[PDB]
Amino acid sequence: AAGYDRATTGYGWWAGNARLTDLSGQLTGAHIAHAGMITFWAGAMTLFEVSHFIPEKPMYEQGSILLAHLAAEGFGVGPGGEVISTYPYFVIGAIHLIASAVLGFGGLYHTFRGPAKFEDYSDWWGYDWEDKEKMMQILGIHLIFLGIGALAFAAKAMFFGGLYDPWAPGGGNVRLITNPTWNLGTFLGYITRSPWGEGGWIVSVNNLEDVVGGHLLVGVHYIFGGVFHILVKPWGWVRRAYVWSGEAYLSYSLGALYMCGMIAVGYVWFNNTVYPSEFYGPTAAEASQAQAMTFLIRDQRLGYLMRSPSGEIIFGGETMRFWDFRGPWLEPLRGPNGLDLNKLRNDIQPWQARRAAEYMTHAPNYVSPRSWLSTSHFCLAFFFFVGHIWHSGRARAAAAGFEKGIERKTEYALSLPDID
Amino acid sequence: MSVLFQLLIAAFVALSFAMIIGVPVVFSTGDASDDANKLIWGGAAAWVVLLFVAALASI
Amino acid sequence: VNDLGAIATALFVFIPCVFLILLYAQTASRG
Amino acid sequence: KLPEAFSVFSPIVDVMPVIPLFFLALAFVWQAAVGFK
Amino acid sequence: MAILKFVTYAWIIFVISLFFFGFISSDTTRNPKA
Amino acid sequence: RGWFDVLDDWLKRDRFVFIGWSGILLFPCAFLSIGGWFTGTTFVTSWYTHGLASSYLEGANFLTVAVSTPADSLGHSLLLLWGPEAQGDFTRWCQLGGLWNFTTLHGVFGLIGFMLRQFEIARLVGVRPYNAVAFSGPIAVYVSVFLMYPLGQSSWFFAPSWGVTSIFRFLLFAQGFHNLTLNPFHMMGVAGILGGALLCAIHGATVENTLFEDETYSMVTANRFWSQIFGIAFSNKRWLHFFMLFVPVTGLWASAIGLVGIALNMRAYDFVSQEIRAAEDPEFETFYTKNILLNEGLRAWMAPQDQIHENFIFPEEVLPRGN
Amino acid sequence: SPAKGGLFRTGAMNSGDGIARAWEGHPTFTDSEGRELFVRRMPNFFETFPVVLTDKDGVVRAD
Amino acid sequence: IYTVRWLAVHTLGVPLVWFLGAIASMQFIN
Amino acid sequence: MDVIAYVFILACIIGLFFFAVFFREKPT
Amino acid sequence: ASAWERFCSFITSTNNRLYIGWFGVLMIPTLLTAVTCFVIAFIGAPPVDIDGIREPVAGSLLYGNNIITGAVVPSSNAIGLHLYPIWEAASLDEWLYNGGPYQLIIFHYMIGCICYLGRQWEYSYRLGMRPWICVAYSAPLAATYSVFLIYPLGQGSFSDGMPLGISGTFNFMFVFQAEHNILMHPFHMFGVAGVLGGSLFAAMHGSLVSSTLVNSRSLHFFLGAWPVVCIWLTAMGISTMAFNLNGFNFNHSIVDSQGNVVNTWADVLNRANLGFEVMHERNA
Amino acid sequence: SIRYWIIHTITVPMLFLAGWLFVSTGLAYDVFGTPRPNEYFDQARQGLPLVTDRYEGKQQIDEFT
Amino acid sequence: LQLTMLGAVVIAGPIVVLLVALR
Ligand code: CL7
Ligand SMILES: CC1=CCCC(C)(C)[C@H]1/C=C/C(C)=C/C=C/C(C)=C/C=C/C=C(C)/C=C/C=C(C)/C=C/C1=C(C)CCCC1(C)C
Ligand SMILES: CC1=CCCC(C)(C)[C@H]1/C=C/C(C)=C/C=C/C(C)=C/C=C/C=C(C)/C=C/C=C(C)/C=C/C1=C(C)CCCC1(C)C
Ligand SMILES: CC1=CCCC(C)(C)[C@H]1\C=C/C(C)=C/C=C/C(C)=C/C=C/C=C(C)/C=C/C=C(C)/C=C/C1=C(C)CCCC1(C)C
Ligand SMILES: [Fe+2]
Repeated sequence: AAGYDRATTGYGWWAGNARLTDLSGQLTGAHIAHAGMITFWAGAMTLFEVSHFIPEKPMYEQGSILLAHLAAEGFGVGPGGEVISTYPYFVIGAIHLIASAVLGFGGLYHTFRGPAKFEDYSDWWGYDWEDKEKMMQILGIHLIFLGIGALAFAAKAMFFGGLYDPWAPGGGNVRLITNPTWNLGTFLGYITRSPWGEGGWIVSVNNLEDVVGGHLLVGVHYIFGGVFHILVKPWGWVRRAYVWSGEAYLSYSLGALYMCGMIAVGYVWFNNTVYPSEFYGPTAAEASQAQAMTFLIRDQRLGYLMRSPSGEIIFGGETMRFWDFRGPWLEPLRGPNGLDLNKLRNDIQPWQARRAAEYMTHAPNYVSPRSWLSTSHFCLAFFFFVGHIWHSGRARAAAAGFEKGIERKTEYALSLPDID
Repeated sequence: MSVLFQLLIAAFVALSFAMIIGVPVVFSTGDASDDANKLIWGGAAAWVVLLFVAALASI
Repeated sequence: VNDLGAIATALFVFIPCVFLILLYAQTASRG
Repeated sequence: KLPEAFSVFSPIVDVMPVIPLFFLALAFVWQAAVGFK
Repeated sequence: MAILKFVTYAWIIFVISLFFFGFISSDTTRNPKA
Repeated sequence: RGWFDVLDDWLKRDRFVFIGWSGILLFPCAFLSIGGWFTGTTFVTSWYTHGLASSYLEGANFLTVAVSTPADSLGHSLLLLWGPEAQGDFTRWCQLGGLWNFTTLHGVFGLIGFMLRQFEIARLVGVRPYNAVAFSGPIAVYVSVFLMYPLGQSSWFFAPSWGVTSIFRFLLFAQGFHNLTLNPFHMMGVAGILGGALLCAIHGATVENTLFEDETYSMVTANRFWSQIFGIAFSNKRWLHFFMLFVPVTGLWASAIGLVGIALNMRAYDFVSQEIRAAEDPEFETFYTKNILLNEGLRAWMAPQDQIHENFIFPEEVLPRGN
Repeated sequence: SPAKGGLFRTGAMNSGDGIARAWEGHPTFTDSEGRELFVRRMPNFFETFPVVLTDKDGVVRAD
Repeated sequence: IYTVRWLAVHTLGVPLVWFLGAIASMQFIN
Repeated sequence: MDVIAYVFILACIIGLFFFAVFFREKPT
Repeated sequence: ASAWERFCSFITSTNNRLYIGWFGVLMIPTLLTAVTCFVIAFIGAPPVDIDGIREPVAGSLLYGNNIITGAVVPSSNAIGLHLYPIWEAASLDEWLYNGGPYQLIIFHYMIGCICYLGRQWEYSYRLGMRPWICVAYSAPLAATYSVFLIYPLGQGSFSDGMPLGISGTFNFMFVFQAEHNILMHPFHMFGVAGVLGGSLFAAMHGSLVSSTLVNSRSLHFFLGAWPVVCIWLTAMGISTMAFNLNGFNFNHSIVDSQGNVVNTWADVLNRANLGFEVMHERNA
Repeated sequence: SIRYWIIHTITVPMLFLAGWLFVSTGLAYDVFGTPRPNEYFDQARQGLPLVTDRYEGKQQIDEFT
Repeated sequence: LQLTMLGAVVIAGPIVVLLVALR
């Protein structure tokens, strides 16, 4: 073999993949194989969780996370967060396993059998990193695919079964969204909402109409942006404000992924709408408020609230930190200024009173799916931030030329005027 | 045909494992390509056909 | 608090400080 | 629980999730074969 | 208060814009080797 | 050439490891200390001294095995295998906690042997023995914690039992009863250790990032970088490395003096003006006062079981709570 | 006791609990039933102790 | 053949192996 | 008056930082 | 020599006494704001209702405290994660009473820290050296973001954040131990190993170099890498504990054959945690 | 090489079994005084056997035994 | 019970390595 050793590449075995920078075919094979890995994991974990599923216990008590994602989309669920049959989960897992098989075959084929460098075979598939137009077009194509995917999710929510809306009457129910939001004022109010406790940036969405409309809007934009990238050149200032190499593009992707990971943690930890509490269990706010309300129920049966800093009616104790929390089982007992005591006196329907205790027990011995997802993806996001810094610095230095060390005889610091 | 279905899936697993072992060796080393290429592509084709057959044989 | 607390703190601040400043001054005067 | 047709293959699925880890380990085994050149 | 809020917002916007336009102003030509 | 010269040359001869004269003290003592710990964790239990199950036979975990300290009634008896306590009976020696004394004393002599060994090696190679002076810090910590502290207390029972969770118990006990975190010497120790880690990290990163494209790194670039980024920088290499040596050792010595102080209950437990001012009015509340309350709670909730020999009986009424 | 001091509690002991002048005499405690109980003495370790008057037989009576 | 290294290796390994066996035996105790 | 002692020591530290930054003898 | 170009050449210039750079453009105002507010609120600032219970807790120098016991109290429990800008406050005295200065300080300080990391990278670039000092600096950055930002987010309010004071830090440590048993979490054990081993390796390296000076490159690489990796791990451990994913728990593990329970050291540790916790939790 | 393999094969498993039997045959409990799982308490002897005297500790344990 | 399939996969991997390793 040639080019698979340190001498012929300069990279130690522990940096072996670096050798793939300019071998287009094998690099593509590696990407395809890795995608196969991801989808294989998806299918295998789905099948595992189905094989260990137990219909009586809740998903969050049972300890399944890939199943809860499908349950949110409503595949084989019923009103009040009840499964009807675990068959569609098996269907999805099997499809993913088969797709993984195909992708792995393609990855092996390009890794070993197929052409090593597509530039030799053709020119549409032969690309060099420092070709700005080619990279623009590839980015555009993949953007178009993402847009089709987002529109597909919206189409499912509108025509094919819909989503499990947990704001349907009498507990959650699988619904088909028919009135998507499209007012641009709503979209701007969502974007320019404060990320702080003063609302929530995008994590504060609470109705499914906004979710479906947002996916519609983003899919349209992704398709349009992909077309734009295919059809135009990078502007001069754009050409002068970036670094054009493989590692630089990798660093940009890493930064984007770090941002997305943090936002996903925020979603899974603060959102009870697009992550229904019926499946992932109660959020920390929901758990605290349910505990407070259940204690209040018991104390009103045997014969505690307070004023907010703005003066509304809220619960008392530590739970005051969750004074603004909104929930499906708690929303009916609302009022113009906080939950009225009179409402709590005689408006507690049985299912809400059952949900309160059921959530009080399962406060995130027992670890909620929210805890697993939040911790894992916070750690992943942090490490991807570190990777973004590493690769961005390396890209900037390598483009400049001083990546492999300072030059002994032309050292730049030796020429600067002493500051003292 | 339930037992038929189970036997079919068992054969599918057998073929899939055989392809798992064979494919890296066939693809990486094209020294015996004359029969190896036929072997590997025929295994892939049989894999596809068996999957499609099982698709209906489920119902 | 201790009436001698302030005095102890002041002397702790001062004595090593004047020692060090004296050493540096009689160093810097010399070439 | 698996579809009653597929239940026979229950043990196999039990080892599916941890398969990706092996791939990573496999790399070093590969780098073990070539002797880390 | 209103003056303080306006001044803070103006300052934040100004500094952010300075940062952005600085980093787009071809700061890939500031390295020594260039 | 008498027998002594033959023995000396034989000791100094090159092997896989270097023995030297120091080895005669180090290797047997180190080996015995390690073996004592392994035996104490594997087989001997502390059911009779602390009323605990701290051995694998008992079914403990790696994080819960411990060579627990002798009983309280023995005071500071050396617990020789042939002493008035054991009287030659191995089983009673183990049950009474003699393995703790065995391990700790042989550890002391192993540390002494190691310092002597570093002296000897530096003498052979012919370089300044800064390594021995550096190692002087760990010996200070060891002597202060495992010997001087239990010697200033009622018994060996208050020494740190060789383990993991036992050491954690020692840390929490020290906070509860001596309020160690508020001790200034422990603060200097913490600053020394954290500064040593900081120095290691930034020195490594700097040397890696000012490497010449072939000592071996651009001291001029490093100096300018740190001067214009942080404000100050080392312009001297010898000073840089002596400082790296000096900081953690000094932290260890300061902490050692802090630990010998608390061995005599000469502890900085409270600030008088704060206690007076809290006595005058009950509204005055600061973080130090709440730390005091936490110490009261930890003492009350840990004493009945930690010091089981004292037969403490505190009812639910006297146990401090946040009501 | 020399094990009840502090590192920065300065001066003579009489600057502490003050100077003694007279011994109030040995006290004895009795409860409603007339049983004679005793107060457990604070060991050297504790900066504060929970006051517990216990029966001589080892049963806590009052506190 | 009784080199000092032989002594060292055996003084380590012998009790090590014995204790490994003992711990294994404890693992199968109910 | 303790506040004065603390604040004076702190101000001396800040002055030391100023002099150590802008008035160090030039390395050479 | 466009005015904009002249400005850029001024800021991105290696002839200032302290490098500014574009990241420093954000670093300087935020750090100055944080320092100024910290000094002001540490010398004199009203008591803060930390528990959100109309009962205050003082932490300033002019209100009685000294350096060891003084602190800047975290924002009130009632605020939660709400930003509390001055202009969003009912009255200045009230705004102090709820703990706004803590929020001001920590937010400006965190922004300044991340911009300081960026500035480190930028100057490493401007001088022509490999740009990985910032990667090493990212570890203590992660630790601060853990105690000040991520832990309150997981806990729902900034009242659970770390106080800005010497004794406040210890109070935070003890409450954290009580509620999460951090000692028996493996990541904190990695962090302890990291700091102690970093000091060990620093002492060894310094002694060796200063003794003989009267792949070797991999030595300095390992020096740089070890404590940084361990600090990353322990920061991640704190972050995980911010989402109620607590450490190990071996209480009530060994039981007598008939059915009794025999104590182990873990039970003593749990009882100490119990004491710390029951002294916490004012009511229930 | 080869020669020592015979010796180690003959010996090492014998040592392993030596430790195994030392635990299994209950000898360790006698050697180290470690209580059997039923010896922690009798059916009601739930009091703890804690030594209260330095001078006659071994005999006091013999009473506790 | 389940160690059979896990062992089968453990055989499957390095065997795939070895068959290439022979040539
Ligand atoms: C942690 C920071 C980090 C991130 C997140 C990151 N990289 Mg790198 N990275 C690359 C791609 C990459 C991609 C596609 C990518 C995003 O998907 C990332 N990276 C991301 C390649 C281009 C290039 C070559 C990489 C290469 O050739 O090989 C990678 C090397 C190794 C040893 C992989 C083994 C992984 C470690 C054992 C970690 C173990 C984690 C654990 C298993 C998780 C499960 C828990 C377990 C306990 C059960 C690269 C490098 C490299 C480094 C370094 C230091 C990094 N990185 C760092 C990162 C090169 O030297 C090096 C470099 O550039 O030298 C020139
Ligand atoms: C879809 C969805 C579902 C739920 C409902 C909801 C309404 C929330 C809906 C959301 C719709 C939303 C929020 C749409 C809006 C998305 C927005 C505003 C995304 C904006 C992201 C901002 C970004 C990248 C910033 C990019 C700036 C960058 C890179 C830096 C650029 C430059 C600098 C300074 C350095 C060098 C490189 C360059 C180019 C010169
Ligand atoms: C290493 C590690 C990290 C990665 C995972 C992995 C599982 C591999 C893990 C390894 C775990 C395992 C199984 C470790 C096994 C460790 C053990 C028990 C080593 C023990 C060796 C035993 C020794 C010396 C005992 C020596 C005993 C001596 C002298 C006795 C001294 C005596 C005493 C105590 C009383 C008086 C009489 C006498 C004879 C003087
Ligand atoms: C590697 C290593 C680590 C440290 C360095 C050291 C030198 C010590 C070296 C030493 C020893 C070690 C740990 C070796 C590890 C070897 C291993 C576990 C190799 C295993 C690789 C496993 C692989 C591919 C499995 C791929 C499975 C696939 C596709 C899918 C299979 C299938 C699925 C799941 C659907 C059903 C049918 C079937 C066929 C079961
Ligand atoms: Fe060095």
